[PDB]
Amino acid sequence: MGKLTLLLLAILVWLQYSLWFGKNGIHDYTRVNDDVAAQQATNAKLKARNDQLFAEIDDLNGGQEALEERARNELSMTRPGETFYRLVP
Amino acid sequence: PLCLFICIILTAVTVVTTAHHTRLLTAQREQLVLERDALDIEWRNLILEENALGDHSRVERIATEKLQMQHVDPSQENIVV
Amino acid sequence: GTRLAGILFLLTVLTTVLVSGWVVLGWMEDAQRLPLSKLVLTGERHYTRNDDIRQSILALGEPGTFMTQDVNIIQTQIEQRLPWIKQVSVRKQWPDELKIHLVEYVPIARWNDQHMVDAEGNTFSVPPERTSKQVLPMLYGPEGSANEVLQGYREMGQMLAKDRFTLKEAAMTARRSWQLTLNNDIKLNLGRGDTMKRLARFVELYPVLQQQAQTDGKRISYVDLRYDSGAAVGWAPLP
Repeated sequence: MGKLTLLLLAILVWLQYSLWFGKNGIHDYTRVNDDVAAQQATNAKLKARNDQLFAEIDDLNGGQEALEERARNELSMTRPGETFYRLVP
Repeated sequence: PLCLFICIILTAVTVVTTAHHTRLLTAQREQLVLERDALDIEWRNLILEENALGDHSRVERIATEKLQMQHVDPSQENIVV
Repeated sequence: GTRLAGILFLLTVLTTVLVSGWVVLGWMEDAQRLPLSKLVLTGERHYTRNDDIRQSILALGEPGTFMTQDVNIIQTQIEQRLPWIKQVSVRKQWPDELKIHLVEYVPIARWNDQHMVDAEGNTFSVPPERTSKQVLPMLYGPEGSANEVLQGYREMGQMLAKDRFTLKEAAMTARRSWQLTLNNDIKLNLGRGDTMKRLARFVELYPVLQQQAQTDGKRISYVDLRYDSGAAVGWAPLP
């Protein structure tokens, strides 16, 4: 009820204080975990963007379909026998 | 009483648990900034490899080998919205 | 007289719960050491046959008995043996009865003509004998893109179905180029560009196409829309 119960309490609260506000503590966990969360989320979009361009490059050499889309979308070239139509507003 | 001595060891093993996962997360966050930097360098190099392959003088050279022909205005049907 | 009969009454009520407890304790030892052989399948089952669950359980070996058979090992074996099981939960009870709850995958389309996709993008496989009765759109794409192609199908389909078109197949490349297959084998060769804007161009240009198609007596083979405000049309003869 005395210092046998008060000294055991002042150490627990210094332990609770060092748990929340402390090196590698709870607040350090929450802050770092939020960073790791947003990082891999952003890196996921970046890797998706790079893998898509890698596929375009992998098809521009040793492949024709990605080259043929550029041959039509950017140079308006059509294959022989294809009736070309055009839309105007 | 000494029942708080139980609560001390409970919070002690809580601290070492948090300090381990945080130390494990900071090592992962440092790995992600290296991955982001490695992704951008790969992204920049890929764009430069696209300009070389997506060159119109190169595209027209291989598309004509694919038996294609430039857009001919007479053989062009027009439709109005 | 009272305590004399009370003690005798005490022993009688005592003796009768002992021997009766000796009976029910024997009624359980001869029951808790029998391999359970009653199973009940709760849940709406459309692909799982009753023999499917049976042969997949006894594939582990001897059935075991109560208090010696693990739940997490049975529900796991079901998930690998039957790839069309979304949720499984096996339960036991004091007698020889095995409650097994099943939740199946509802296919919305086919995935690379081998597996299938549900409405939430989950991928799964089913033997072809049990789904040949279903007409399903055939989706293609890279390995992990199961849900991404499904978003494209529901968006491009509702635009085509709005003008009474049936999107039979929808394929996406790893570079995110699109090839659509409609009814009667007409191919829409979209590209990495504005697929939503190029598809709306086709439903507006279509009535002009079939006119010259029947004028020259030709069937539409493909329609390449890898342009801007334009489209190249291929032709083919009819049988």
